[PDB]
Amino acid sequence: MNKRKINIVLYQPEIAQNVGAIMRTCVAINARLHIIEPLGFIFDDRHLSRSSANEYKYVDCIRYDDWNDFITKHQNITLFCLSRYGQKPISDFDFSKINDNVYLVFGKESTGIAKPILKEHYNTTFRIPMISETRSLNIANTVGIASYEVLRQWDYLDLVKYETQKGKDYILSE
Amino acid sequence: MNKRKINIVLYQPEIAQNVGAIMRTCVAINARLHIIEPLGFIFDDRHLSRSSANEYKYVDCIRYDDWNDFITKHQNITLFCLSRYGQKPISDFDFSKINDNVYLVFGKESTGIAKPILKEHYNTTFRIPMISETRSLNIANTVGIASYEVLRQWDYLDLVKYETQKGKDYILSE
Repeated sequence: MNKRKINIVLYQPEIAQNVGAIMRTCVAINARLHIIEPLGFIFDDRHLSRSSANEYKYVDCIRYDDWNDFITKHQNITLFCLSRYGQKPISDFDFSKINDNVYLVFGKESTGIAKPILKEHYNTTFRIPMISETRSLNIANTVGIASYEVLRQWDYLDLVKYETQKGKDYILSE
Repeated sequence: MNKRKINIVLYQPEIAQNVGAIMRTCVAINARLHIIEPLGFIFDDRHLSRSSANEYKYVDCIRYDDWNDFITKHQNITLFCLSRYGQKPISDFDFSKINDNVYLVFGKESTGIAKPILKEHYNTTFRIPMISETRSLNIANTVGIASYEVLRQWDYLDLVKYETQKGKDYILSE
């Protein structure tokens, strides 16, 4: 059986707009979203509707009281953690070896993931290459870049990869 | 010499927030940003500051009166165009063959790129795989996913791919 599934873990996100955009990405690729309290914003439809393009309503989402709660429920799992100080790009890990849940962990836009977690998981920390250390990407865009690298190595699972003949002879004619 | 450069082309973007986020991505990877009028918003520091995290100030950006203006200045270049109806994923084109400007073209969040452009460039149209056609990603997130696929095939050019020994023995100790 296929047991391959993208799991996105957000460690104490601050910004409603970022969580909303991530929800929209998670719906698009059928990922599971794990959110670890506390949050910097009010978690409801009012604050997540616009940034999620209404995908708040359909996202597969689990909330946890704190890190300990999440770890308690996920014993002996590998976490791939995004850091400024991550050893190498995510494209350098071999995900074709894995037929299981993969967990991509993203921290607060301000200061990333707690140092004790990175230390614990230093061997599976990844970075997104940029021109320098004064540079940054929006956290929502990083969830997309990291997710689609794992998805490429899985041949995009059951996502729709190719245009039908309906599409092509529509554009190359009508 | 290296002539490899990411060029992002935005065809009549509607939303200031999207252009701002793209500017931030362009600065992070040293891409050139080509913007084609008309725009759905006021193009100034006031509307682009927050969404760009102030990267508006440093982005390498060129503006064009319309499509004809852009094409006039870019005769016989290949355009890789994002479409819902794109033939295959961007990871299926071989960019390792190219030592030149690559042009990734993105249309308005509402209705994508003008049909006559897609028809003209149907052979180099790409899609971002998703679970179905009712699904969508934010345009800014698509610029990141597409850019970093080309960058992976170029071994990330001169972006910073690896942590120094300063970083590692900082975390694995201090």
